[PDB]
Amino acid sequence: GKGDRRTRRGKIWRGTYGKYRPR
Amino acid sequence: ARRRRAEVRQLQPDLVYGDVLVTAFINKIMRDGKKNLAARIFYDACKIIQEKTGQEPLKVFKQAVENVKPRMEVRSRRVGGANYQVPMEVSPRRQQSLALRWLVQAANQRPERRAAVRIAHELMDAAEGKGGAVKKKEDVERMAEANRAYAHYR
Amino acid sequence: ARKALIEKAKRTPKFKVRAYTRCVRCGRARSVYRFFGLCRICLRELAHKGQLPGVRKASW
Amino acid sequence: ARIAGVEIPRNKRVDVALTYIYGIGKARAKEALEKTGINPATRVKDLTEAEVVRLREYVENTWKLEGELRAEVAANIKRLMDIGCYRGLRHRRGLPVRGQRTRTNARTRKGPRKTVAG
Amino acid sequence: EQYYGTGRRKEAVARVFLRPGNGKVTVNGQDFNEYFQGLVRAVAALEPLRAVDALGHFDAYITVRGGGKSGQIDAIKLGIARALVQYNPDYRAKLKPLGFLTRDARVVERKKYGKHKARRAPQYSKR
Amino acid sequence: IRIKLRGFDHKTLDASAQKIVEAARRSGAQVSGPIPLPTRVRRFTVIRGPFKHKDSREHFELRTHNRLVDIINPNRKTIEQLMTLDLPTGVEIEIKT
Amino acid sequence: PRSLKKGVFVDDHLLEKVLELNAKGEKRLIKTWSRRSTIVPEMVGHTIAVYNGKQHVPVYITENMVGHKLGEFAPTRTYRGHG
RNA sequence: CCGGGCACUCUAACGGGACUGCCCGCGAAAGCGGGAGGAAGGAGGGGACGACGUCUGGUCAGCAUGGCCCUUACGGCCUGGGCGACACACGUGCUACAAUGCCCACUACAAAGCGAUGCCACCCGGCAACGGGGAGCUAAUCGCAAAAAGGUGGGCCCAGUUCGGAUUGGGGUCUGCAACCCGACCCCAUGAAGCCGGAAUCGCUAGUAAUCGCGGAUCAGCCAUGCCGCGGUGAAUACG
Ligand SMILES: [Mg+2]
Ligand SMILES: [Mg+2]
Ligand SMILES: [Mg+2]
Ligand SMILES: [Mg+2]
Ligand SMILES: [Mg+2]
Ligand SMILES: [Mg+2]
Ligand SMILES: [Mg+2]
Ligand SMILES: [Mg+2]
Ligand SMILES: [Mg+2]
Ligand SMILES: [Mg+2]
Ligand SMILES: [Mg+2]
Ligand SMILES: [Mg+2]
Ligand SMILES: [Mg+2]
Ligand SMILES: [Mg+2]
Ligand SMILES: [Mg+2]
Ligand SMILES: [Mg+2]
Ligand SMILES: [Mg+2]
Ligand SMILES: [Mg+2]
Ligand SMILES: [Mg+2]
Ligand SMILES: [Mg+2]
Ligand SMILES: [Mg+2]
Ligand SMILES: [Mg+2]
Ligand SMILES: [Mg+2]
Ligand SMILES: [Mg+2]
Ligand SMILES: [Zn+2]
Repeated sequence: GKGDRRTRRGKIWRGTYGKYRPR
Repeated sequence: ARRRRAEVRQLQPDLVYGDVLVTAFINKIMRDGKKNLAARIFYDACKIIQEKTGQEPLKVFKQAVENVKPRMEVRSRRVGGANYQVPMEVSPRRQQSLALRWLVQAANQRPERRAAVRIAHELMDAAEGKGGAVKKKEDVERMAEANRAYAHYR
Repeated sequence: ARKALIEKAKRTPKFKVRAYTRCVRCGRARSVYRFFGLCRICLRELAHKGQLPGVRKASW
Repeated sequence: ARIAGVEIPRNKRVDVALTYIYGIGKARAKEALEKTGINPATRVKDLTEAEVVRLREYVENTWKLEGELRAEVAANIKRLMDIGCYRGLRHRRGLPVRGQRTRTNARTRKGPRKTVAG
Repeated sequence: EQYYGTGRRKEAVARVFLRPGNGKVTVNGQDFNEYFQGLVRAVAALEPLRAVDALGHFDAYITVRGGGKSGQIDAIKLGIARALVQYNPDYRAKLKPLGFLTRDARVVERKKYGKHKARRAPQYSKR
Repeated sequence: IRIKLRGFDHKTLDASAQKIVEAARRSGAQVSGPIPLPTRVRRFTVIRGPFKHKDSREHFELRTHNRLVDIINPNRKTIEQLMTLDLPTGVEIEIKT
Repeated sequence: PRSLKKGVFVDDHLLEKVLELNAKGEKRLIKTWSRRSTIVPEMVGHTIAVYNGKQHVPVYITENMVGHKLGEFAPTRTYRGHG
């Protein structure tokens, strides 16, 4: 869900980028 | 409301059959504003209805709603030191509302993995004589019949 | 500890992170707006007196 | 004892089954499949013995796993506890170590509620 | 040659041009079934073209911007109805009783201080 | 040559823009009309009371209105005449090219 | 933590103390307030009195406590228990 | 992108438009019911706006101010700590307990805002946070900026699971003189409770509830899941 930093949804919720939510 | 009577909302007839009953059923299926998903669930159910019991899906749907509709219902009311289930009639608008709500709830109680098959199976179950919704309607009408002594307490 | 705090905030600190904003009117350290340099209370007071140019009550 | 002394479940894909090993996550369950030439889409029950032996050898040679990893973690916690570190002190009392609040919450560490007379 | 309509709905604005043609309809340079792909209500925009029998007699060029796909669909419907009533005054009948030529002024309500939303109030508890 | 004029109050800004447009036609240079740019609105929200009453708020806004004027031809006779005009103090101007 | 492009931080007033000790009779009792200062391998063997905000706690440095900070070895809150 | 045009959308100033204004009925009248026309119909929808007074209501810690009290200290400076404690109790929230779902790839559609010790395009290096070059923009010009739910395709197949993401170990980035007490973020590993919640209790009548994302103030950085706003999708019911 939104509480997991290792997913697209979780990175979107935290407003950050990384391997799972690239820019 | 205290002042006046609530004005009923006129739904828009659905863009496949021009039937407002279909629109109301979709609105009962929908949650969280996901209207497209609800419409697709209903149309997949219609396709499955087309496969098994190959009559008109609209006919099966209307027959299910007619079978689930209740004519009597009990309302609670405290008089003196006791609460009474007063049996009362149901207006046709509330008949439709109850039928749709019960159909959707009973369909969601079924254990089938996908929702589109749950709705279709419940619809063709209520079409003939069976289903959870028909059982609920029978329970409600039996409760209203078993309280005919208090019909004066309304 | 009010006057000394105001003057100390008006002074240059050894480190750049020790500088903080205060209200130029009443000396408040909380809720100080950068655009005006004033705290919310002083901002409301001055805006109600027409002494803030272009500033008006908002309603939409 | 199939891989690293553990039995990865059948009827599941190899990448999903690999994560059942202590020390192996989804990222490593993809790395161990992109370095042994084995399709992640296949089930564990359908694997050539060469694939199984090569995967086992590569996994047990690449990453510290299972009991050895547990020993490493426990040794690190003992090192923190012995030297009198602040994290060691909070490890002694079973309290949150990463600076969380303890007036409320902190139930994963402290366990069930122990209501007293107020 | 052309016939123009303007349709506004819920932050969405649609410009509709009608020409004589086989019936080809194009929204923002793409196709109708491609722009509103997988949207069941997308046929509703061409309701005014069905009450008046010129469903396959008008080529329509539509540019939409703002709002969302459903708001754009209703903006398209309003613009098409306005263009059709501009084609001749006699098209007002069969469109007015169905309300195809009235603006729907239902906008999102502004958030107010003290509420989580426009009307959703914080959870209350005495004591 | 492009003249951008901004102001807090729209009435005096509009009067200045109309004055510029009217005066620019004394020696006509194909004057381009005063066009309005999107008003920029800054909002501030404050607690009404000095202490503890969070649920009561007051909204204030400060708006910047912007207008643009263009002259196609230079019109030096009309350009040097634009040096000493009637400019309200609330209107801030900027000439450029 | 601190970035490795930057060096490990020492206040340079306690580093001078241990460095001056290392060539001038290298064992004594130093009192310091730099709880943020990182322990260095040169500091091993010294007993440093680190402020906890109320008192100087003597800490004897060893090898397995080199990368930490001094403040982690002077607890600042006294708890015991409830009751 | 250009020439060109202001048709259209839009931008922002000025105006019109809706007033029971008309027709039928009811009634002394005020008015009530129905209809036509109109974008809009009976206060069109939402704000700003809070009477005489009440509560010995709140604020001497925003400010101001009567009296009382301190005057090498109840004043002032610095370092470090505390406001972040923790057998427990309560309020307000966030994330879930799954298939009307979760994950992965591609592909659409907004509004209102902010930006010169600033916003940062693009290119290069690292899985990444980010770093190194380096345009454009004092900004309807350039940037933040990716909208997300959605649509298409595939994977998972009823499990404490490809549900859920707490806790902990390790490796790092950035801000800051300085992240131990006590920051945020990235990556690897760990993968807790939780199977829809007792007595009870809360919000909401329509573009509302529900659900999805976006911006701003404070601000070096941020413990924001808060607050103030913005738009997308969009119900059910009101007998009484
Ligand atoms: Mg009411
Ligand atoms: Mg003091
Ligand atoms: Mg600061
Ligand atoms: Mg400040
Ligand atoms: Mg594992
Ligand atoms: Mg909203
Ligand atoms: Mg014009
Ligand atoms: Mg009192
Ligand atoms: Mg008090
Ligand atoms: Mg005072
Ligand atoms: Mg006083
Ligand atoms: Mg506090
Ligand atoms: Mg704490
Ligand atoms: Mg509360
Ligand atoms: Mg709660
Ligand atoms: Mg949360
Ligand atoms: Mg899992
Ligand atoms: Mg998960
Ligand atoms: Mg810290
Ligand atoms: Mg359990
Ligand atoms: Mg389960
Ligand atoms: Mg309660
Ligand atoms: Mg109401
Ligand atoms: Mg919260
Ligand atoms: Zn002030």
